[PDB]
Amino acid sequence: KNLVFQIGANATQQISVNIEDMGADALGIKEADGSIAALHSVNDLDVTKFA
Amino acid sequence: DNAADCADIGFDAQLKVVDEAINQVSSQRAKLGAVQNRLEHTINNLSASGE
Repeated sequence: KNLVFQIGANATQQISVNIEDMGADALGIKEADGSIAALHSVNDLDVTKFA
Repeated sequence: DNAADCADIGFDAQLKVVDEAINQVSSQRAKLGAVQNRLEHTINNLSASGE
């Protein structure tokens, strides 16, 4: 779903846009790796694991 | 569904249709006006020769 824009009054004169963040987005291994690299942002391992 | 690439649903076919359509308008209008030129100068020869 490329969030293109249209610019030229003629054809093909477009732009490409990239928007990817989410609260489940953190350290970019590839994706939400596991409990880490996305979900310390979400789940926050500092409960008692961090003790 | 698409805006660039499928060549039928991608802005470029479409805007091209509008473009050449308007150019058909242009061409025919030029023909009509050419006829009007011929009819003006024609009435001039008719009117003065006839005179």
